[PDB]
Amino acid sequence: GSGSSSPLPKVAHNLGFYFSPDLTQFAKLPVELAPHWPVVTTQNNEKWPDRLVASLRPIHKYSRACIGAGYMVGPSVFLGTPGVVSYYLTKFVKGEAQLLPETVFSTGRIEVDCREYLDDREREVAASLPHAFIGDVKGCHHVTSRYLPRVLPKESVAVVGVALCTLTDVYLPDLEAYLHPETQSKCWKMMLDFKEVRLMVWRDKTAYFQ
Amino acid sequence: SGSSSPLPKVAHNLGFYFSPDLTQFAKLPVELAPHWPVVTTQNNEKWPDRLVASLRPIHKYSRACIGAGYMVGPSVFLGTPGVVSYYLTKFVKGEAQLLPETVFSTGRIEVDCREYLDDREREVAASLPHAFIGDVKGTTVGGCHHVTSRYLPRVLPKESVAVVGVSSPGKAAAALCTLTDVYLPDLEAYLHPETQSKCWKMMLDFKEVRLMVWRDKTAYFQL
Ligand SMILES: [Cl-]
Repeated sequence: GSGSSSPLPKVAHNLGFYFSPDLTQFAKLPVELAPHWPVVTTQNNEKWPDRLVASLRPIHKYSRACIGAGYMVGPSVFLGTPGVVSYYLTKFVKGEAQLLPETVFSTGRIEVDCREYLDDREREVAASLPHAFIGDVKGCHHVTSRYLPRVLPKESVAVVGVALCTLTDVYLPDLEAYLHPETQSKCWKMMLDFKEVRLMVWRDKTAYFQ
Repeated sequence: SGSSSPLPKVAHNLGFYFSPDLTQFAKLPVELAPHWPVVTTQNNEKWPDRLVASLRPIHKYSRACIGAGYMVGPSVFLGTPGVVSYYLTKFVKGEAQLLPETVFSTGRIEVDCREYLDDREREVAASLPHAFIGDVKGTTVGGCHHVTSRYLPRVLPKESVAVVGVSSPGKAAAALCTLTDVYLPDLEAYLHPETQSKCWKMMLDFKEVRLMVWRDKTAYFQL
């Protein structure tokens, strides 16, 4: 085939997949060894009983649509498009597909140094929550933060979903429900790129990942 | 009987507290009504800032308040889904204003009626049991966000969005949780988001609120 969209490495790493016979963003594995080790791949090869398959279309009932996720096609990073499936993930363990958990996704903006809003809806959420992810601590920045300098030394930045700061590019409308407190200050447990993270939201709508 | 009138909170949310005639509001001398915003059932042109409650429309900008709790004299009555409880017409500086769209509280909090208004509401409650019925996980009670929910205390604040502690005696608690008595089918259109969570902006009793929905899990209002 011509190739498929595929996860940013963090997504597969957080699911416990590090090697690939075919995907350049992961550690190379000889294809001869893929039958005997878990691999992330775009080839739904039944000879590889432990595999995380990324595909353009579903391949099984348990295929997970990864919507608005950053992704890669060959060497190139693409930004998530809100409401559009970036890729499907199907996890096989000993030949059997497994139900994957729900999660929100990083958008790929960090990887390509994009500081722009994905759409007007995101812009409006930011405007309504001016103390969410702008380095306020009682720091954590969204890629769209008004206080992020143009030149960030990458070496010293901690990425949320895995320091100088912590950095996130989550589509803000996926977090909006969390960012207005029901009653009190709250520390949410949530899944981002299949990794458990903590989102701290103070009564004054100051918010950051821990 | 006579003219139905809003629950106090509806008028308060529009900036009206004084009334020359309505007992549920702060009494104002009629001679001062030309100088204060007044909620009233009298469409008196001498009171240029006034919120007129009427049984029938009085202007093109009269807003039908459908299914809202209401008062006639000192008695509070439940709203009936799909039936107009009263009309509201807001005048600022003598000119009728367009009122925005809103959902309405049903009067259940004020009379302490904790029953479903009909089978349709019961059914909506059952479609999101965490949100509207409530449940217990360990020492934590989740999702008691309606006047019909479990684990509620005996005194509920008379508010559009009430804040309350909830208890499963000897088992679980939650210190603060928001609660309304809105007719749950009014929210149906907001309860099936494509996304795993969504924040809707809307009005409840003319107060700007947000409805947070988590797909197939929970929903609650926030001020
Ligand atoms: Cl909840």
